[PDB]
Amino acid sequence: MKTILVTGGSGFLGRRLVSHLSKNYTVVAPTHGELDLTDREKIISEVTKINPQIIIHTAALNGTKYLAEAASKINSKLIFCSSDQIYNGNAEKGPLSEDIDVHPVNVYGKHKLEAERKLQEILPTSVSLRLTWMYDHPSSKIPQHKNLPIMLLEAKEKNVPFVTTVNEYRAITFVGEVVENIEKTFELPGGVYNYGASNTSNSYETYKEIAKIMDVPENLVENDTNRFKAQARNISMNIQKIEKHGIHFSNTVDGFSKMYKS
Amino acid sequence: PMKTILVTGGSGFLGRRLVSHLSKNYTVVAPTHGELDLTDREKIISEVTKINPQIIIHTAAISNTGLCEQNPELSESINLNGTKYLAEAASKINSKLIFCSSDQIYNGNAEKGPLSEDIDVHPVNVYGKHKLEAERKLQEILPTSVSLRLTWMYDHPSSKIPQHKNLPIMLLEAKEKNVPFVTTVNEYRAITFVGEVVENIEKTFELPGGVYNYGASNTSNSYETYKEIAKIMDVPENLVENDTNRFKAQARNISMNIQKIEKHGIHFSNTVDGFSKMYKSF
Repeated sequence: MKTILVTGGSGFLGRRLVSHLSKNYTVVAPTHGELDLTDREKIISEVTKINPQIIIHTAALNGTKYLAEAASKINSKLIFCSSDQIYNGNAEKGPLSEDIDVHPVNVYGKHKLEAERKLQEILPTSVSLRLTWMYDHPSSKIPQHKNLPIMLLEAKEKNVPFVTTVNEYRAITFVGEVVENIEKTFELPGGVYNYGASNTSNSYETYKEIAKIMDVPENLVENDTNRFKAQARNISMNIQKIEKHGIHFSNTVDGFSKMYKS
Repeated sequence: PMKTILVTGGSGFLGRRLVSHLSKNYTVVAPTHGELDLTDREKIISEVTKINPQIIIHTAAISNTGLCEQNPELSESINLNGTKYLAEAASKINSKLIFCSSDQIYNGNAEKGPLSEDIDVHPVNVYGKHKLEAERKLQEILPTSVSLRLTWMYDHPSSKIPQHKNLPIMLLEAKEKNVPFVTTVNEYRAITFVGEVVENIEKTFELPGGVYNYGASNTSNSYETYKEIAKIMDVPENLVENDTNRFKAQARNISMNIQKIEKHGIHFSNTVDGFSKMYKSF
C-alpha cells in the first residue's frame, strides 16, 4: 500500500482528502505541531523518515521551498494545491488556459503562483492543481468553513443581501468532485493544471441561479457593479488540459444540483 | 447508509489511530476542539444531535489548546464535564458511548496479581481519581456506556505515524543518550501495542454497558519487563535502572485481569509477547 503525506489534514480540503484516501492508502496527516514547515531540517527528517510516495500539500515562501526540497531527495510525487486566484490580474475573456501569462493583483494570487513556480524549479515532476472556491453540503455532517451555499443560507436566514458583482467570472466546485478526482492527478506528468468546475456566467448570474435551488429569494443576492469597476476579475478556468487525461468536472451550476439533490 | 461514528480528539494518539482504522468500515466524524468544544454543554448537545453517531468514541483528554499545564486544576473539572455533557447528548439520541478509562484506577490497591473490574478501587492520584470519577458519572447517566480501562500504549518505535515519547522510544534513547531509563520492581504495569487496541475496538460496540479491562496483561515487574523489551531492541540491560525508592511503602499494582473481555471474544497478548509480535512485523 502506497503511503501518502497530506499537509494541513485538519483544514477543509485536508480532512476530506485524508478520510477519502484512508480507504486504499496509508495516509500520514501530521499537525502544525508535529510537522512545522518553518524548520528546514525538521521537514527533511520527517519526509525522510515517513517516506511518502506521494505528498499532498494543502496548507497555506519558506514552508513550500523546504517541503519541496525534502520531497526532492526521496524522488517523491508532490501535489500542490494552487488557486484560480493566479488569474485575477488577467484582462482576457473566457476560460483561461494554463499557458497564458498571469499577473496576480493581490497577495493570495502572487503567493500561489510564486510557490508553484519555485516548485517547478526544484522538482519538475510535481503537479500544481489550480483550485477554485469549494464547498460541501450546507447540511453536511463534516465541518466546513463559511462558504458559498452556507452564505446564501444566511442571506435568507439573517435577511442580509449577499453582495457579488457581474464583473467577476468565477467557478465554484463541490469538494467531493475534487476529492474523488484526486487520484488521477498522481499519474499526470509534472506541470500546472486547472482543477475545478467551469463557469460561463458571471458571479451575479451564477449565485442567482444557485439561489433558486436553495430556495432563497433572488433579491438577497446583490449586484454591486462598483466592484472590479476598473478591470473585471476573470478567473474562469479552461480545464481541457485536465480532460485530455480523463479528469472531468461538471460546471458550477450543474455540479451544485448534482450534490444538492443527493 | 453505513453507521456513523464520532471520535473526540481525532488528532491525539489514540484518536488518529482509531479514525484511520474506522474510516475503512465506517463514516468517521472527528471534529476539532473548535467544532466540538467540550466546555459548552449546548454545542455538544446540538452538535451531537446534528451528527447522530450510532457510536461515540470518547478519547477523553484536553486538546491542551486552552491550557498548557498552566492551570492544571481546571483539567479535572472540564474533563469530567465534557464526559458529563457527551453522556447526555448520547443519552438524548440513545447512542453508544465508548469511554477511554485507565488502569491507573488500580494504583491504590494493596492486592497482588492481575486485578478485576469489580474491585474496590481507591486511586491515589488525580488521574486515577478522575477516570474512576468520570467512570461513575458516565454509568450514572448512561448505563449502556462501555468504559475501557486502557493502559500505557505505544506504536512501533520507527512508525510513520507521529507519536510522543512512550516506552520503546524512551528505551532506544537511553542507548542514544547513554542516560539510563529509571523504573522499579515495586510497580506491576502492563503496556499494550496501540494496533492491538484499535483492531479490537469494533468488538466493544456490541458489548453490554459496564467497565472492562482493555489491554495487555503483565506478570512481571516493570524492571524485568523493560529489561526484556530492551534486549529485544538491542539496548543494554544496564540502560534500564532499578529505583527501589519508588512506591516503597505500597507497590503500584495496576496489572489488569482481562477475563471479562475474553469471555466476550476480545483477546490481548501479554506485554512482552505483544511487543515482540509488533516489533517483528515491521
